[PDB]
Amino acid sequence: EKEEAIFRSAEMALVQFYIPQEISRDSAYTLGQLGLVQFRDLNSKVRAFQRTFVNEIRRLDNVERQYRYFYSLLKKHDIKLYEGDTDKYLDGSGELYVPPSGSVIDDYVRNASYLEERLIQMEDATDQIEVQKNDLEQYRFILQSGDEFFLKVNYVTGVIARDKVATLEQILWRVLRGNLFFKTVEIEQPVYDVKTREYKHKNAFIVFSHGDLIIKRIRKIAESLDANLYDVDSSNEGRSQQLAKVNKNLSDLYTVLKTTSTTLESELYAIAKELDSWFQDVTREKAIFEILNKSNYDTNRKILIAEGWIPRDELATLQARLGEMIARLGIDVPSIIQVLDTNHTPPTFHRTNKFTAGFQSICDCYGIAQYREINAGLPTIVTFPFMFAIMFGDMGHGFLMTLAALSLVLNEKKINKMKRGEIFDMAFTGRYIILLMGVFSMYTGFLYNDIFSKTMTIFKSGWKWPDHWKKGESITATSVGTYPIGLDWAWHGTENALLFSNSYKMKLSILMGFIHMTYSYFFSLANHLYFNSMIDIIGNFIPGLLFMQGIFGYLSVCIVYKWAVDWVKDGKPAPGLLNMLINMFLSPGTIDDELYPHQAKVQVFLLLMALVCIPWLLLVKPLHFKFTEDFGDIMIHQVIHTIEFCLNCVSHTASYLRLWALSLAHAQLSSVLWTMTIQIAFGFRGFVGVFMTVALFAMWFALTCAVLVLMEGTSAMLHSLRLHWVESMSKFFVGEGLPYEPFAFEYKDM
Amino acid sequence: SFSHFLYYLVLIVVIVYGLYKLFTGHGSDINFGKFLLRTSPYMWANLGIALCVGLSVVGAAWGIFITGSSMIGAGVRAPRITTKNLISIIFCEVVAIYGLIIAIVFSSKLTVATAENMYSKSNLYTGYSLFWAGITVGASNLICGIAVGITGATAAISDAADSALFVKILVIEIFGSILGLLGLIVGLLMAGKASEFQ
Amino acid sequence: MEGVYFNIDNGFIEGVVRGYRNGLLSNNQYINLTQCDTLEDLKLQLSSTDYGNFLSSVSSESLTTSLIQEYASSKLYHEFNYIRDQSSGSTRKFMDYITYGYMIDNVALMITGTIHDRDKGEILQRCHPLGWFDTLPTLSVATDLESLYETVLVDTPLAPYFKNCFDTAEELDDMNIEIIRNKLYKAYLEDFYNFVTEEIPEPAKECMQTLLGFEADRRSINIALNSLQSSDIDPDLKSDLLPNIGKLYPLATFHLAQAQDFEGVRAALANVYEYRGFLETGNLEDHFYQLEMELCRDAFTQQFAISTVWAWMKSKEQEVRNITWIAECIAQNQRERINNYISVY
Amino acid sequence: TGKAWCCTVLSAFGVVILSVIAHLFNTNHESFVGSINDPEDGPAVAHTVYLAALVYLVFFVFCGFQVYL
Repeated sequence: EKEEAIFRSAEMALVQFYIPQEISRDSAYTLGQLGLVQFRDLNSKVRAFQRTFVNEIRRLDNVERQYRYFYSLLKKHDIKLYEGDTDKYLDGSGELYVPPSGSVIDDYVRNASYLEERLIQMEDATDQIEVQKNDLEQYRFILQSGDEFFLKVNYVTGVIARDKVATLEQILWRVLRGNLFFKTVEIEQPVYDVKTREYKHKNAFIVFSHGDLIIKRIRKIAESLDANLYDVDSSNEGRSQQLAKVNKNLSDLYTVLKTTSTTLESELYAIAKELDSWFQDVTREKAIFEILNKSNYDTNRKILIAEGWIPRDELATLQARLGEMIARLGIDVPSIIQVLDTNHTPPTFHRTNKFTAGFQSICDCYGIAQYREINAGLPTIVTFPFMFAIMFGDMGHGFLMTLAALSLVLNEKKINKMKRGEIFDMAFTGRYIILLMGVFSMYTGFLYNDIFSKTMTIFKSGWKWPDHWKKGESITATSVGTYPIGLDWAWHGTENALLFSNSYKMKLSILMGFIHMTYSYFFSLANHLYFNSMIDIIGNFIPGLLFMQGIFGYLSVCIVYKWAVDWVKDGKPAPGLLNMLINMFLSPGTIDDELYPHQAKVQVFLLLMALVCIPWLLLVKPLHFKFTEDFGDIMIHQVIHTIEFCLNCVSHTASYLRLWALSLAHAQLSSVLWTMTIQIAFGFRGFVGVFMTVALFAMWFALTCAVLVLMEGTSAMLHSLRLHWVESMSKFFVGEGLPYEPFAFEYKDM
Repeated sequence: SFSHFLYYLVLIVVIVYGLYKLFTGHGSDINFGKFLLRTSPYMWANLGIALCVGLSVVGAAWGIFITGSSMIGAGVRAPRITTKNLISIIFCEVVAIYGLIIAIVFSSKLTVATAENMYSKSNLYTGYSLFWAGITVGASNLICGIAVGITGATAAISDAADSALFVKILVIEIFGSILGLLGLIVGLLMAGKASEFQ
Repeated sequence: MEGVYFNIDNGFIEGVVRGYRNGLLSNNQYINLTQCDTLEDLKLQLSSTDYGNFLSSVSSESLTTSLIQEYASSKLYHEFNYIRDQSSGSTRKFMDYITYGYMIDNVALMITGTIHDRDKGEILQRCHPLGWFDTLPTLSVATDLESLYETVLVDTPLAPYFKNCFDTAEELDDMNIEIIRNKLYKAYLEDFYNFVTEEIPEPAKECMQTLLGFEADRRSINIALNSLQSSDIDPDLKSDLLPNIGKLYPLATFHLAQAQDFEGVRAALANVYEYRGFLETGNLEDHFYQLEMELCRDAFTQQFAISTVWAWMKSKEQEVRNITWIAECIAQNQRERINNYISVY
Repeated sequence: TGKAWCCTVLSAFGVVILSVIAHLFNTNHESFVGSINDPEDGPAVAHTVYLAALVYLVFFVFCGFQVYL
């Protein structure tokens, strides 16, 4: 039965194919249709041009060039390429289909060569006509100008690019020593320069002079720029006669252009209806030879040897399908496939469904896991959106984001088919992430007791106010109980609210951060026991565990303990944990306020334990290796690892404060936004009160969606992502894995 | 150059003013000591806290853009570096966390002093303590952030060439990151004995 | 120090350019290239390298050594223009200064190519594209430096450099253009060196001063050797062709100006250590390219210095020369010289 | 047409949130009238808000056709 592989990579097997040459082509096609095998390159020593199937590839490469050329012409003349059905062959199903024959492929080769020789001839013949058309129409334009254009051979005239006319008159002014008489007239629309495959604005121009040498120099200057020079009679009758002569010539020319043009399009439309179908077949024919190039060829027995990785549990279907091929051909092939055992690293492969695929991508994006290593995916499914929810805590914003995600989830069958821009495709790909990202946000928003910056009075408060007071008189509440779920709503609007909630959220962030880190660190043990790497248990895991648990685990215990003791009832001074933490390092054995009996005696023990773990972590593994330049490499590696580890414990546990920081900033922004927009509307009364309420809600809601839900939300999301890549995965993730990427056919886009 | 002319002009003015007070016998008027006694201690404390987070953030921001621009430039040909080198950004960002943490610790001491006790020995001590401690943490984080950022740029551009170089050069980066942590430790020591404003 | 401010504008440039440096062909890749049987194999081998698909549009029978040179060069120029387009300020000035040298050569090519009567259509295809300026083809109009200056060149960035050209004869021939071409290079390098000394920070300043120094020395020695083909020339005229910024200046340049035979030139260089081996042994042309690559290789060891742009340009220019030399040997079926490609990496 | 979806979704929340706010005002809930800085008379502001809720309802039902057709 098929195994689920999400907790660790799927098991892989190495198989060796003995393919007799006579069915090399057919067998390669079937394996491509299965889409399971990933091949090793057995010819890695050989120069690129010496691999055995080089010339076969060259033929198909040349056809591919020609198909690229055809597609260019389709776009030049703006003809839609027809669309083939993506599913006409298969969709990862492993379904067998019959490959094209050799004669069919040779027919593609012949036809593609034939079509290029025709199109390259017809296309150029058409461009030759277009050049004459553009030339005459420019000439026609000048003749159509009024005689006042000529008022001030007596002159030189032509057409020049709009970009350069300013340079022309600058040059001519010097050449003629300021005697320049010069006129310029616009052409109202771009002119087409087919050799440049662009169109440009242009100007008609004329220059006056009598000297022969001067006229000749002016011509050479203008022709050195991209101008075209035209000859025009001085008399209005001459212009009229020449305009008529041109008009006849130009009017005739459209006949030749039209007949050639429609012939050319008739050629293209035949290709446009089938070019995609051709392209898919040729590229797949090209592809299989790129696979066969990786096999090792036994010229004596005429056998191709190919090595490939395959999932362990799907050997059965691989065996069956090649059996179907042998049955179809009717050849007594001797055991085409053989399983193998070698000291090579197999590829990493995780099976996923539509729900898990989004979360797995976020882990693979950082780096591919080592073979059979603990997958970072499963822990990420919950802890990624949840760490987000701790920051993005607000029931209103959580609800709005849930609706957005839920709509994408419900409509997914329609959204899946339509094409998407990547700014929208990422959202759809992550739809199940955002759904949990919203649901957990609603939960944490309830514990913070905050909806759109307002508290919820769901239960009886644990704080009781005085019996009486007057307007503007300061009061203090009396404790009468503990609120059952979340923050007590009595804190709302309270003048010292922040002094409480900051103590709450800061301690929350440290506790959640430490628990998250120590949890994922224990995956390190799960790797070492699986690989039977006993040396790492003694060398790395235990010393690291004692080191961090002995400092920041101890701090976590103290934080929880201080909440359990009733200090005011005992009359004892409540100790400052932060000062206590510092003093146990900088002045061990001395205490200001005791959190519990024998405080000093145990703390000095913890300090000594932490110190002893450093050399233990640093030395034991390298020494074990020497006892059995490798030792030098092992030693220099290990010492750096210790400095990273010991330093990271401080940086990482400190870095988790961002869980508090982004929550506080998010809350205070929301309350100010409410105070400045909707809170204002309640002042007004009457009709203006109605209009202001209508208007200011629209302002409030629009800003809430844009700034808070979308911008501040995504910023909170990416911070929680960084906490996973660095703070968490660095403690159990090795990486450097070879990604599983099998040989499989797909639809080429062109 | 105008700026250096201004510097010399200020220097000349200060010297001439000093000599004028000195030669006329009133040289005791300048009296830096009295200035330190009469200025309110809340000024020194708040400048210490504000510049602590302020200069620390400048350090992190300055480092990030040096590394970030290099990562984006080198990443055009080799996108693989973009995720692995995020460690370099982290080593820059963390010095802002150190500055933030000190801002939390120092904020706890800004109580309101009784008027009759305003300029007493202990209150002045806390005023000076938080000022120099804040400057120390801030400036050292500013120096650390830039040094790490420069190192990170060379690391990213090396990784794009050969992956084996990255782990070798990161050793220089962690060496750089220690400077900010030592700054934090001295900061907590300088502010250790300072009492709350009584 | 250098790294504190450099990345405010040049961070993206430095990163991308070094991406190109990581693509320079190594010696092992050259060795593989030399063992191709035909140009069609050379295309397939090059496709493995950073060059990739750059010839993918070329038919089998269209492959020729001239075409490979054109396509390999065109790849470099587009990359250069991209790097320039993404730059600003002092860096933009520096990259423009790199182009001036090429358009100076285009000017001399344009004039000589029209003193002999052949039309501009051929010449523009022989011009170097980094040296384009919109009025360049207008230089085909006349055969007189005074006319060419007043009508065209006054508008170009090259205008300041003609201060010593107008003293020449009223009629232009190959010799007179070659005098003009070198006189322009003298002022160009001396102007470029001053700009580097003033407006480029360390360590690029010291590194760039070294690279331009070698460039000036190479021109000086080449000018001296070429002058020996003439029957005689005034030493005080030769002294106006030698640039002042080099390592040879002033002592060796003075002796080079007064040299009248190969032994005189050889004696003139023998007192300068860095070049003492150049004339005694082997091909002089290759020695300069050898030293040029080593100076470029040193420049790459810096960082946060804009000199990497110069090192990348001159380095990859040599790569094209290596590719074409190998391609020619393949196309002509003669291979005894094939290993004479020159490469530091 | 796209412009209809923007208005209908916005007005949908404009009905709910405003109506709930009006109800808390009309019941003199501490979170809305508790402070000396809140408006003095719940039902008066509640009546003012209720009118705004009705306004959004008109937009909501009208745009319902625009997305439906």
